[PDB]
Amino acid sequence: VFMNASQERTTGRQAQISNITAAKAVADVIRTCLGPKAMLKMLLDPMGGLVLTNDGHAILREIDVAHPAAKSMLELSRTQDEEVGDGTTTVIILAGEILAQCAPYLIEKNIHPVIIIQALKKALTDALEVIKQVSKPVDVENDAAMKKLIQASIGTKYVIHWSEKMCELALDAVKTVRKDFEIDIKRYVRVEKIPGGDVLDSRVLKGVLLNKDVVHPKMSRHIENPRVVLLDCPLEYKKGESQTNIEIEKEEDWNRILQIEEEQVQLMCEQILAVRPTLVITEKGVSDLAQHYLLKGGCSVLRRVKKSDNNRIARVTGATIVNRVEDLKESDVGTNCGLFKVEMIGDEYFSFLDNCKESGLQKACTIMLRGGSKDILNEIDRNLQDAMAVARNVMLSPSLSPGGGATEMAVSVKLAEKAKQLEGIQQWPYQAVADAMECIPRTLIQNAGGDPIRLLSQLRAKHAQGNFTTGIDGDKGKIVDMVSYGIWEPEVIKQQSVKTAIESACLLLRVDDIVSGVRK
Amino acid sequence: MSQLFNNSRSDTLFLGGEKISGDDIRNQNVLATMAVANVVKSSLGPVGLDKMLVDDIGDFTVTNDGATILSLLDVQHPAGKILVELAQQQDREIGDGTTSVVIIASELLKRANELVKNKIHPTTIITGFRVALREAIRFINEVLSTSVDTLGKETLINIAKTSMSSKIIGADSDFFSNMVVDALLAVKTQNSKGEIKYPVKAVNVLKAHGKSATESLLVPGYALNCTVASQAMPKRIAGGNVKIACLDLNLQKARMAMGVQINIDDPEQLEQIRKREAGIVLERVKKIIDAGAQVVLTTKGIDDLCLKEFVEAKIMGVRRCKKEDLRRIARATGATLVSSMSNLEGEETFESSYLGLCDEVVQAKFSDDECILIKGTSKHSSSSIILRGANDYSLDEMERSLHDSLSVVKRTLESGNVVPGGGCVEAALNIYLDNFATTVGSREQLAIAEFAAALLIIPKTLAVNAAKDSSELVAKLRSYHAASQMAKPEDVKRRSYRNYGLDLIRGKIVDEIHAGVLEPTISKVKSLKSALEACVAILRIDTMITVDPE
Amino acid sequence: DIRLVKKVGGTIDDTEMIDGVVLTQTAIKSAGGPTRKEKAKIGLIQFQ
Repeated sequence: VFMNASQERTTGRQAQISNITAAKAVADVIRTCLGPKAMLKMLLDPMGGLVLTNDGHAILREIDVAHPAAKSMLELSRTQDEEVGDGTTTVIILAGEILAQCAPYLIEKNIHPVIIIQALKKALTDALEVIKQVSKPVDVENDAAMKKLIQASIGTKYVIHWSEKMCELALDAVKTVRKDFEIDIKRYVRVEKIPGGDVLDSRVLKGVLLNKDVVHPKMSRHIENPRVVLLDCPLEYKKGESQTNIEIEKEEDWNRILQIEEEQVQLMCEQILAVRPTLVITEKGVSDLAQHYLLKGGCSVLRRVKKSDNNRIARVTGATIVNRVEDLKESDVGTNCGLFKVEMIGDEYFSFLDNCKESGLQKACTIMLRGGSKDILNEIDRNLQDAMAVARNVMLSPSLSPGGGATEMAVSVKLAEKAKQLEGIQQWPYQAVADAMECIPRTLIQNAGGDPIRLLSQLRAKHAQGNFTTGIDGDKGKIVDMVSYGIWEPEVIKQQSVKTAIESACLLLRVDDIVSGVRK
Repeated sequence: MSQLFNNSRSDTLFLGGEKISGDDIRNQNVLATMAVANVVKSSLGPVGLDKMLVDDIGDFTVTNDGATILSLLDVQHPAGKILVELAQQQDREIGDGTTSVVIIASELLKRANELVKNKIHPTTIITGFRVALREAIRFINEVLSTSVDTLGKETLINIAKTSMSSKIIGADSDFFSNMVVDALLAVKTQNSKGEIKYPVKAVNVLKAHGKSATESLLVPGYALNCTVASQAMPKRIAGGNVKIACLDLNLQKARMAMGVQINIDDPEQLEQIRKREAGIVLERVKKIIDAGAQVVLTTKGIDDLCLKEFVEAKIMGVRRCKKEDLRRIARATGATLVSSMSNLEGEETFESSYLGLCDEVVQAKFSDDECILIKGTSKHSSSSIILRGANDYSLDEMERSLHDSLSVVKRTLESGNVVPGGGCVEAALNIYLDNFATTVGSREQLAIAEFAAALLIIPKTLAVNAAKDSSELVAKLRSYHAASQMAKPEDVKRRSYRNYGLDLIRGKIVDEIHAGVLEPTISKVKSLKSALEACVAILRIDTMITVDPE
Repeated sequence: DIRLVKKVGGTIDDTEMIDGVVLTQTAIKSAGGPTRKEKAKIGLIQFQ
């Protein structure tokens, strides 16, 4: 034997065929996950939980697929999520069909892959210009226009029944995080969920929702104007970096050691009372001795807080995190807090911090959600992340692309016209791209129960004469225009679907041989 | 090709594995050579295709570089480790010709092994290779072409596109050509009293998957990958002359030296000693804030104790980063890297000369990753390249694709003489060695004639991966090069041929000057020398002895 | 007395004799010290 090698080596054309067949099976599972009528997929993790969703991102993430080429399709799920967050299912279905539809050849024609790759680069450039021409800009300051835009990703989810309520939650969440260009991030958006309740009763409340009850019974649970001060240091006695190792010669010295520990903590409490804060938040644990001197002055003590929540509290009340108690000043004390209350729920306590709402740092807010169970909460949270991500594209890119499969079909018509004018050796790889673009609107027909032969035939004919907004209706499975359909999708979602799918197909076409289990 | 194994002789006994002698060793050496050779044959040339390797944990690696492929293959054969370490030596020194040196050295072993059975002695075979190599280097100096009458950077742009071929960036090589040339010219420095040298890896490679590869932005300055310590710090610095502080001193609560044991007889001293532990660190950060430093770089993590003063002073904090990355930041901005803060006098102080200068310091978020973009450096210019792709596995290939392009351009500006690529030199060295050795002849003529045909494996392999006719292209390369070797340097015509050929895209013989494919003369030299030592070491081995492990 | 220092990489033709003592060990450079000193006196430290 030699090294680590051989076993069964797959060489020749069958190595590329195995890469096309394996990658095609990835899009066949979520093939029914596209469209408003899309079904659901239940996943079983080794940890013992349950994941039920129609989003191809969460489906392909938990599923363990062992194969050199098929794993490359799994990585494309996080490409659409992390960059945008909407269209993860469309990219996998498109990239899965491109590899099969754009390169069936080399089984028959024996065309070299790089020759096909050179045609895919020119097809990607022309596909972007077609999308830019069919995209009509929309005003970002219109509240009525943003509601119908958020419902685009909602129409394919289960929250479409609440879509009238859901657009109210997504619009106020993105507008609050938006800072004046207009760069926002979801790290400050809270995913915290409330088990049980009515979905209509769920609302976005400014501030941070804490799960911890007040420490002492005499702590006021109702405050008109709370004043919040953040402390990273614990209120307990700090032992120090080096051991003290006090040598006690006389019996009076040992009692002074325990007496200073009470006075040393008291010294840190007197410096806090200078700004007389109504609510004191400590990142680490707190001693039961320090809470008394804080209660006498009106301060409130809370349980230890994680570092993630300390950043959101500082944004709501405008407070500045102060580690050193001696350096605490009135300038870093948070103000303009609307209400402080605690409501009783059987699972855990909940503490509410309301903002007075009236440029500066971006405000933070939490999204309260009332579901029917624990798993329903995780499904709507994934629906909100997909719906709120749509509002981020229109603000940075005011351009608005056609939805409902009209973007992919509009490109397929333009590629077929330029395929005969190009001629050359690249005409076959260039024309084959139009066949892979029409598979996405074809999926909408298969899920609706219509005839894709007669509908797609009239769709291409009415696309040239009628308008570029003609598309497939999800519910009725008929031929309608996106102008009267009332729902549109941003261009960033369509651009990421075309670019990621084509750039990933060129990677699998360059594979020659496959060797497994070389070493670790 | 070895059957029946070997009969173990009882009169010959040695501890460990059996000893195999005779022609069986050279037959297994070529068998082990063709094993690693056939892997890089399909990956050579713009029409070539790379291979995939599984790491057994589910992760794979897709790269066209022959060095990484052979590095991931652990060869148990003793003579097989030579070709594996030959690829790691090729990209480390020259940085190009990694796939070619493996294929050339493989054909040298296949032809020489067939000559050993011809009864010619291996040292005579080695002598024939070394004498032919000495004259082959002299022919390389005759075909050198100095860049002249060229417009702008087109000389370096056309050469950089050659290394970009055969890799995923070959289709985008038109856009990536201007990014690589401008990257090594910004890091241009001076050393050896007037000699121009360039740093390796100085250009930062950031991986953010999204949009398209053609939209990758070239930052006019260095970029560092790190996350901000406190989210309350400003991510954008407005105004020019931004001061950057490069420091190796972390700000944290620290324990006193282990050789010290604190013993106190009074409880009253516990307040001042515990407070002074944090107060010693305050003396170092206080003088830095008063200097007006906007950005403070630190090699080690910083506790939240000292991050409070950075928020009030609007100073951006930094945590653990690569040590080699902070060196080029201070040199570009003018700052001086301080390993330990001290002055000649016994008193601590901070000088304004340790602060850098630039136009602005901004933190841009690419996908979910956040990185700092430092643009408009003062003392020395810098550059960075953010690679974008569909998945992280394509970005791993684009990194080695970009690193190989930097090594070719680096060797281009060191020697102005370049040679045409695309199988032009390998076809020219064949005919030059055919007329050679005809004067000496005798026994060494056969060993030298096989060395000329040994270099033909490179142009013939390129035509196989293109699914075209190889004999049609090889017959043309031998037609133009053969008749023009005797040309006299007047009446022109003649040598105007033989300088071009073997175009894999169109399958026709076209001029490489108008095509743009070129290769530095440094990549051609030292490639045959390293391939010769790999051939000489293996050919001289008559008997392989394996000892069983204890 | 003859000291033969081995360095990985390169070619056999690069082998040459040096007119002075070759230092196999390498400098620190962690503090950014000069790697080239012209007309300098080389010392020896046996302490720490």
